[PDB]
Amino acid sequence: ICEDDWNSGERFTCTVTHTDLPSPLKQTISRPKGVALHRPDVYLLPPAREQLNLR
Amino acid sequence: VSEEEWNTGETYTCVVAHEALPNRVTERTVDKSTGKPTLYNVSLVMSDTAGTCY
Ligand SMILES: *[C@@H]1O[C@H](CO)[C@@H](O)[C@H](O)[C@H]1NC(C)=O
Ligand SMILES: *[C@@H]1O[C@H](CO)[C@@H](O)[C@H](O)[C@H]1NC(C)=O
Repeated sequence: ICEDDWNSGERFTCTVTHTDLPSPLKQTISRPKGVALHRPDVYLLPPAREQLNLR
Repeated sequence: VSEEEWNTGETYTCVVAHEALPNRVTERTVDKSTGKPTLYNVSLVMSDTAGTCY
């Protein structure tokens, strides 16, 4: 399925019908909209000169 | 002293003796290594390696 469709929160559930438990069980998978979206600020710090000096 | 003897690296000391001395005797020495130098190739290296000497 599309990434964006899942991001919309389709809440897929794999319906399972079993003899011991007549009632089908639902297990939703979706993205909670409450969580914010802040872009990472990725920083790449080179090796400390104290590492290179030790060589 | 001989000219060629001084040319090689043989050091001398002119130990003098004076009353007004702590040890009562003063020793001072020289050699060609102590003479006037000509060349000075100071390397004066500059390195980020700071803590360790050399
Ligand atoms: C000093 O001069 C000599 C030539 O007389 C040279 O071979 C040497 O590299 C010089 N020292 C330096 C550049 O540190
Ligand atoms: C300085 O000059 C001499 C040449 O008499 C040379 O052998 C020596 O390597 C030089 N110093 C350095 C740090 O290279």
